[PDB]
Amino acid sequence: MEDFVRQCFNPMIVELAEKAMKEYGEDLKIETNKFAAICTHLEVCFMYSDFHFINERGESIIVESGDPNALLKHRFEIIEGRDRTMAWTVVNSICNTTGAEKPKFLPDLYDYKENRFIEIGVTRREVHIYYLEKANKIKSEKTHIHIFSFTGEEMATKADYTLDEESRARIKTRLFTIRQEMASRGLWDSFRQSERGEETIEERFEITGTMRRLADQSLPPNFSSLENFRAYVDGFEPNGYIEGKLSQMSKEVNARIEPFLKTTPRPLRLPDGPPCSQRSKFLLMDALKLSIEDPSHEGEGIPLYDAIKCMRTFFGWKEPNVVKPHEKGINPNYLLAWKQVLAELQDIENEEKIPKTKNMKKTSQLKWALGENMAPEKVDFDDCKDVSDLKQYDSDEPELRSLASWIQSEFNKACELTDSSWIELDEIGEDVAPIEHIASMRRNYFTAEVSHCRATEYIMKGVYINTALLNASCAAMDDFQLIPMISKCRTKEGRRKTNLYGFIIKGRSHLRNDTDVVNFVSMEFSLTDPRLEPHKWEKYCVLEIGDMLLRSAIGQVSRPMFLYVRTNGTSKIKMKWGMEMRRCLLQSLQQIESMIEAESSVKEKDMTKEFFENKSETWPIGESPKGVEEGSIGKVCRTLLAKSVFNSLYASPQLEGFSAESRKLLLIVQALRDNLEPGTFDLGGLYEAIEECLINDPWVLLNASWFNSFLTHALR
Amino acid sequence: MDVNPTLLFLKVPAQNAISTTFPYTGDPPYSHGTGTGYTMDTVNRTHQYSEKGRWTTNTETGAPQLNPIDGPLPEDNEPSGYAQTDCVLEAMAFLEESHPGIFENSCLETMEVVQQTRVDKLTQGRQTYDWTLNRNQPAATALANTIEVFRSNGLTANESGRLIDFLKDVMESMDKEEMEITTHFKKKQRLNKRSYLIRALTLNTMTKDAERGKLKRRAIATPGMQIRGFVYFVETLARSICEKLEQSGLPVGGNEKKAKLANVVRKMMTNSQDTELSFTITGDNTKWNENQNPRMFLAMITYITRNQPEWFRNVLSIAPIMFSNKMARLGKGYMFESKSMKLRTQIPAEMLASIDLKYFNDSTRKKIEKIRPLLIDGTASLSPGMMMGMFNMLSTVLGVSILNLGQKRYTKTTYWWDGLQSSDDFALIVNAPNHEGIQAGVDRFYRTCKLLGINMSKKKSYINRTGTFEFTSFFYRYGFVANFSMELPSFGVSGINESADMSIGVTVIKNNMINNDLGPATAQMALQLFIKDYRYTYRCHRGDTQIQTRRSFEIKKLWEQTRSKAGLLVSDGGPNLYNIRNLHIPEVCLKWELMDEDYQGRLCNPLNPFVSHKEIESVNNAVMMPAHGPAKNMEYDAVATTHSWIPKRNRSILNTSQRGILEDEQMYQKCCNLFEKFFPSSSYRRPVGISSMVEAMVSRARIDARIDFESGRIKKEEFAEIMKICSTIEELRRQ
Amino acid sequence: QVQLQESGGGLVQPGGSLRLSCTASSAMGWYRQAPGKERELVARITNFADSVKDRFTISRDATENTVVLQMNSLKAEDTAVYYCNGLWGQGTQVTV
Amino acid sequence: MERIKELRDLMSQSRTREILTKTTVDHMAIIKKYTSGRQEKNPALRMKWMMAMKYPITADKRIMEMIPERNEQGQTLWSKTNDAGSDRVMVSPLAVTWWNRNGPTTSAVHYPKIYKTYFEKVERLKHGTFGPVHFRNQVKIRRRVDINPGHADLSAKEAQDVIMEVVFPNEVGARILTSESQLTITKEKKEELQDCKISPLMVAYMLERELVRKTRFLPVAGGTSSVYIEVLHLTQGTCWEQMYTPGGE
RNA sequence: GGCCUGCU
RNA sequence: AGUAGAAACAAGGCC
Repeated sequence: MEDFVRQCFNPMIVELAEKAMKEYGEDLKIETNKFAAICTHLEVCFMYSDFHFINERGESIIVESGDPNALLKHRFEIIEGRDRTMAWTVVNSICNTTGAEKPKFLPDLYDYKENRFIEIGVTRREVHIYYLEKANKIKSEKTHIHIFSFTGEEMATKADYTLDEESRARIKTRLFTIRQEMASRGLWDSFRQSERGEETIEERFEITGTMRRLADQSLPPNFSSLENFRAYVDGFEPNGYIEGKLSQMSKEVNARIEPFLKTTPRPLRLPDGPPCSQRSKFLLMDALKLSIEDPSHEGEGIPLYDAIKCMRTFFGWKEPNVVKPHEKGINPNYLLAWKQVLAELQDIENEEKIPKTKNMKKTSQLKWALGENMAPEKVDFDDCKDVSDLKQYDSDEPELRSLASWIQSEFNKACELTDSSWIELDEIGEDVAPIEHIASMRRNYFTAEVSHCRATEYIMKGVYINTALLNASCAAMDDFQLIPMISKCRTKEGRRKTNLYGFIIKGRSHLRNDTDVVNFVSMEFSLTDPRLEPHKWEKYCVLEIGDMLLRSAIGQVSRPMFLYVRTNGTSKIKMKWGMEMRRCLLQSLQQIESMIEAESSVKEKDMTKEFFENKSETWPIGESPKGVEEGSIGKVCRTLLAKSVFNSLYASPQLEGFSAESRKLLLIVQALRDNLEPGTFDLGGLYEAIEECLINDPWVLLNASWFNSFLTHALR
Repeated sequence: MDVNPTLLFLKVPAQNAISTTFPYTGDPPYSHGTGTGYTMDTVNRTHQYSEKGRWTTNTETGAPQLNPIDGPLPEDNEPSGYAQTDCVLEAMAFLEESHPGIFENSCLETMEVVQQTRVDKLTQGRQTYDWTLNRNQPAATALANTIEVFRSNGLTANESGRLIDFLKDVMESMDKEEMEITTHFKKKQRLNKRSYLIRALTLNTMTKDAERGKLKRRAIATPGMQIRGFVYFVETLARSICEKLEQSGLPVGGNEKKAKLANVVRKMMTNSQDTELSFTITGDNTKWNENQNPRMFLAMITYITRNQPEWFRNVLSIAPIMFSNKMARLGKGYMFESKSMKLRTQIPAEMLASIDLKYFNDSTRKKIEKIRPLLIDGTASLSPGMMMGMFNMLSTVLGVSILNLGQKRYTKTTYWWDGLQSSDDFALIVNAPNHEGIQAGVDRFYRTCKLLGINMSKKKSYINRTGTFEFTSFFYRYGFVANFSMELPSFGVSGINESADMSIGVTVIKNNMINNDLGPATAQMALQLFIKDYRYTYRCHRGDTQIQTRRSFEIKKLWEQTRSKAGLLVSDGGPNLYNIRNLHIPEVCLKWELMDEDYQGRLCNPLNPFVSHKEIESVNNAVMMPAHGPAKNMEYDAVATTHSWIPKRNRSILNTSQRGILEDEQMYQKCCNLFEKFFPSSSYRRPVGISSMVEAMVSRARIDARIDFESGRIKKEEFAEIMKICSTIEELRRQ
Repeated sequence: QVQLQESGGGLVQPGGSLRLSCTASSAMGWYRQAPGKERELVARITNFADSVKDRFTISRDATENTVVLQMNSLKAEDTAVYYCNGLWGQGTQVTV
Repeated sequence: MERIKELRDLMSQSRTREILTKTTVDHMAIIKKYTSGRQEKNPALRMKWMMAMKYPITADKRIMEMIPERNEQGQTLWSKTNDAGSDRVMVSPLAVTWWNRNGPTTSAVHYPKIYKTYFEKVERLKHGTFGPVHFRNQVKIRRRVDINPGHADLSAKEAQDVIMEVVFPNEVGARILTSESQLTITKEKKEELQDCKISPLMVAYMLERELVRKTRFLPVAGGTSSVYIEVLHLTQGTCWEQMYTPGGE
């Protein structure tokens, strides 16, 4: 039958009908009479629509061939011959522009004169039944319907026929051409009734070929095919198989509970080796401040001018000389770098306006100090294979180092009060609710407690230094840059003040990965002689740069004044995390506020004021040789703030591992102290897990010592 | 006196101050170089936990595979992957018996979803291993490349737009003699059957960064695109199953987890009378993923899909069949340094099979020596067990089956147990009349776990009396206690854009106040610090200050120009009006009545060249990877302002041989923008159909010109011009 | 490196007092030279010539880098040009 | 006119012609998401790192013809170098602030009508009345509650057709909404937003947010009302309760 | 010496 | 040298 559509109809219509065939997903080889019927429907749609044009009037202009002009409007514009999505697109667009009603089924054409749709259907059966059939299929329709049938008859409601009658003679001539051409073909044994509305399909997902063999190799050891295994599974029913293997399984497979008593836990062993060194990016306990007493705010001002003005406030400069060498570098380079920094600072002082940011010369001194041109050149393996020295990067456990007493004192003095306010908080919306007033009062109390704390000063120092370093690295990637360490505080009298700890020289910072390292050299003034705790300054070079006179009742001290100079490095991640050190304030004060709220849930009243003023209640916050010492809530605030600050400063994988594996043991010990009969399956394994995190970090070793002290004081 | 914060625990219980034990204020550990060492170590460890299995050689991939299932029962407490098929089938049968109709229903909804799912659902995924280029690429890019290759090779069933048809094409590709791929350096290369099989069965290995809570780094894996559809269907089934199990806690959030934990502890302890003792085990499973054999997941799913259409069973079984034969790419490689000659070199991992061992240290030398037998075409066969939690939900199903297997109806003894399982972590409440009963119950639970290939970490687990325990960093002490140290890293600028960062910060403060019991004063301090960091990050200072920045001049002139300066946004250098009462209001709407009409109009102008919206999914959704958890998405309330710009892209593609991808990106985006202008609903609802672009665009041009004349700007001259231009593009597409 | 500016010289009666100062912008001091005589040390900062002990007092402010010389009980023999040193000033006349 | 003209210009060049011809409508989404840009793992680090560069943001090409290349002192506002995989050009953040002080102005009166949810929140809070804070232990129990206070009793899909018919009336397709509540919602949001020119996508997104019901599990103590849950952070705490009555009541 | 890139 | 820690940075590539 398909030979007929090969022969007669034009290409355009046959591929339109083929795409309509693909539309609903049925195959053309099984039933083709539908293809012919609907392609004839589509053909009558065209032949009825084309050759029919309109101009600004009604009364369509009919031309056998559209002449070249703007007057190519089509009388009837076709609906079908398009995908369902576009057919409904045209339906909705016509409804929204023509203000007509939206039909629920697919029309075939639209006309302007009568501003409505045409649903053309030419069926094998006579018209006077198919018409009202499709009419009762369509609900309350104003779209006019018109149908032909092979006998040659026409019909329509309203007795309406919308265009010329010679066109309809055309239609029925086409119709009988179709008819008495099948006459030569002979199809009416099924042509009248060949489609009955079949819609059914079964989804087929068949495993075959290579993928089947893979299925045959992904079974238990004693199975040969997926078919057999699935049959076995379907036939499988529970018949007490877990019990049999449990009985047969060796009894050494057990989870015996070892009781956890007061005498069970042993102190954590600390590693032994050379004392632990300093790792901070700046001096914490041995910092010195040169000040100007200016009225500018933290960010307000220009760095270089402030630094120069602060440094001019000090008199007593001496020619620098080596006091304590780096022990691994070239100290003369550090000396020359310091003198170069001074010289270029003067050079800025001379000229017209202090630059906002200064670049330094790339001398051999800072070329060595900043580690320039030291990365091995990257080459290909095929060119370097016979080199005996060629091997992997050194990948082994870090060097072992024992704890020293300097970190303990540094933390002790990091929780001490100061003679300045190191936090100038921002603005918030004016409090409107009583709860907001309570929150503001609490916040004011904590700010009064923690602002005068060395932890806040360290927070500001780190934030400013890391912000400046990151910005300089991102801006001046190539050229070495000078950045004075600046921090602005407020005195007890209320006068604002600036403080200059020293200088940082940032080097080449072409940082691609988050782990890539930018090297800088840090110089900081101090008065602490490095000849008393040399092991804490393994990586520092310390010079003697001047003498300071601070008013004291013992005449006047006239102390020496040294310069701690070192080469340090950071990374994008480290800079970003060090510039978010202000969340240590959060951590600490959230803990304290949780304490206050928990206690106030007992007594139905806010308990902040008496906690902060009466200072009757105290918490164990340290141990003295006499015994455990307790301090007021403010001291707890400062201690927790210092702990968070040191966590942010000495952060490392060792800290995370020890924190987790020691929190586990802390929970076990707490369960013991709560009389909850705690038990363990392998306590030695937990101890070994904790002890492997303690390698060389001073902070984690101090935490381990604190944990041992807590165990000793606990378990009683 | 020496200060010691830990001594604070002598007065404050450990859980009431547990936040102090979370050093989440410093930089988390990161990996620096290759992850090849970790990948090799994981492969060797997975293969040696199942050493007593039986060896075979796949006839298709030619790789050695180790099957430990039904192997000898363990005789020691060391990790073992010798799961027994009959035991696990019985466990699943008991799970079904205790929850009748679970499998049949879940299979019904899964069948509905599979037969109505679309291909585009695969684009909604993070990095995936594209085999066309042998590298990780965004899910959409890899899917597009694979579809292009399939269409070039003759597999065009995916044009039906159905994921099931895409999987049919994927499987049909397995039986092809020779496929063709494209490489740029364009060159057409031919892949034989075995090479393509291994490229479709392989995984890409990387090192996990920003992982807090352990000293050593780990390795993670990413699968290809051929196997992700089957994984999607299997995980849909597993999620539908677990949603019907109250003992599971994987498909829920954190608060639901806490609620279920409280309910189970109350149920276990309350029902226990005075005579019965109760004990809670806070258990962690050692080597959870390395001991879960994909064959056992195949067994579980084929038991689940019993009495179901065979096509459903086949499509759900394809995934574990491929995992059982999965291969893993070793990784980036190894970098060597020579200090004598002062140079460095980078050898790819694919050379580990043949490269001499003189360059490697003792540990790496032994690892390579042990893993070499499993090396096939630069990748190692990893049949014995899963790599990194790809089947999280099925593992949770197995754990829930174990938990339910002790409902006192199967124990047949006075002791019994229950609890909650979330993959790699569990809380087990066991009750028994005497300490001997508790010991026997825990021993039998451990033994049954060892029969299913699941191991309990004795070093990271402990048992106490009920009332105090831990679960996924949630510490329960007669009621869950807030931590607030897990969410600390999320208190900074997110890094999306100005308005997005502001809204996300305020919303995070609000949420942590609601859930994590953040205090009022602490919340105010957090708001102040966040505002300070926000102003210092975006160079948007109050405007009345003299802080010179790269943006302080325009901000200051805008400040001096504005009359009601209280309406200026913090992004434009205005005062901050936020407070505890205003944390749930966008900044634009909070300052709407205070803005001057000129500034208000300039700010919220639709014609601004900065705002760009791509799809309904990416309107106000921000992907923030939370600390100590999987990547998560958040809805943030924000008004589309001129500050909603999107930041610069990487721009490093220009120096790579894969430079033509940018031209293809530009052309695809131009075509997509044209289509959207032709089809405005393209973004909100993704268009569907089987036609091509130009057909729809030209035909809609026809119709829209028509109707927009029937009322609108068009004129006959223009309408006819459009009609004949449509004809022109038609004849152009002809040729 | 340092520049030295003297002030406070002039004309004074026998038994009178006069105050010199030196603004400097190690040791600093005052020297004097009388007509036809060599330049002699007066005081430095302390150390003092025997001729001026109990009569002349030197002090130093390090903050402002200033070295005052208070001269009391002046005599005709103290008539000289007085020079600051740290480097030399220009010299300031003192006539008793 | 224009649209078909850039269509013809695209089809003029062979590569785009092939892309338009061979690519089917269904693959629309795929190729639209086809990109070499990886999703950032650490957005904060790079946002703090990119903002230190010049020209850190991106904007459409049209910015080159509305904003001058430099400001009064000569600080550059935009660059002509396009982004990696787009025709957009990289520009400095000042071009934002500049746009807010001398850029074109419009009538933003209809934004309150569009962003109905946020302005309703503001109005509800502005007329709220606070009360005394009572300090007592709060038994926070976890419950499933609806957060959206303006949901019109419609699901996502249920209101998606309404949203399309309100914004994209022609792409609705087969669906014609039956429920009369949807009829009235369509009428109201059609006549209200008849000429709003913000964007079809944002209008659809905000209509989805407003009409679609959404639910989440939260620890609550009292309240349980939709209006009382949006301020759950302000009314309920660990040991304090703040009586509050939104402006709506 | 000149120019390109900074998660590809 | 320095940062850092089971492998890396201490710029890369292209002419």
